[PDB]
Amino acid sequence: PQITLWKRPLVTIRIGGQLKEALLDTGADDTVLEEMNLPGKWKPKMIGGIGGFIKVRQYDQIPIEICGHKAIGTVLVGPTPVNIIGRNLLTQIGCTLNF
Amino acid sequence: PQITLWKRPLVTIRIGGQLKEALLDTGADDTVLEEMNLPGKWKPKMIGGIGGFIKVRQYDQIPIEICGHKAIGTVLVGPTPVNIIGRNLLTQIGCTLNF
Ligand SMILES: CCC(CC)CN(C[C@@H](O)[C@H](Cc1ccccc1)NC(=O)O[C@H]1CO[C@H]2OCC[C@H]21)S(=O)(=O)c1ccc(N)cc1
Repeated sequence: PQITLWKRPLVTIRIGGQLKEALLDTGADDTVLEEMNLPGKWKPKMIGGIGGFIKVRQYDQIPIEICGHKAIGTVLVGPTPVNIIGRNLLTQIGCTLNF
Repeated sequence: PQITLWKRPLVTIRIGGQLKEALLDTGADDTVLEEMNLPGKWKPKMIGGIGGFIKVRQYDQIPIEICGHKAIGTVLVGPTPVNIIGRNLLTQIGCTLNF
């Protein structure tokens, strides 16, 4: 599909039994999801943006479905105000910028 | 162009005769540039990112050429970690997401 940018590029994602709305975010290196108690091993990380840093948990090889497209990879989890699909998964679903 | 996302979508912009590198950021509502001088009136504003809120200077109707495409719109100047082109100007240059 083609998503214009007149509004925030929010799409439906699924991670296990949770459907969520998330931004398709070319400015994010890695996917960051709102706090959720995912199973499995993780490592602490701090990620930085406007306003400073937040602490997140890095989970690897997590399957996520994004608008019906399958992805699997690193998912950061922490107190972000918005769910963010970053470049690590945008490439897996075939997403490009075009102008 | 078509821009894939295996690397950061950094592009050269021209603003006030100056060449800068900026990140095409679909998860940003607004265009935010690192500290720089711009002419004319500005308004104090605050904006929030992943790590909290910052103070910025809001300049309206500023021309920026983004990868050869002309925009004229609002530019916020302040302590962003990197220069970002947000949706306010991505829409003007006809940028969409495609997958
Ligand atoms: C270092 C480059 C940017 C910050 C500049 C990185 N951000 C993604 C960005 O798209 C963010 C994503 C974002 C969206 C909404 C809330 C927080 C973050 N947007 C953002 O800060 O936009 C601000 C400018 O316009 C405004 O509209 C949205 C917030 C304002 S981020 O959220 O801080 C971020 C950093 C690291 C990872 N892995 C994932 C995300």
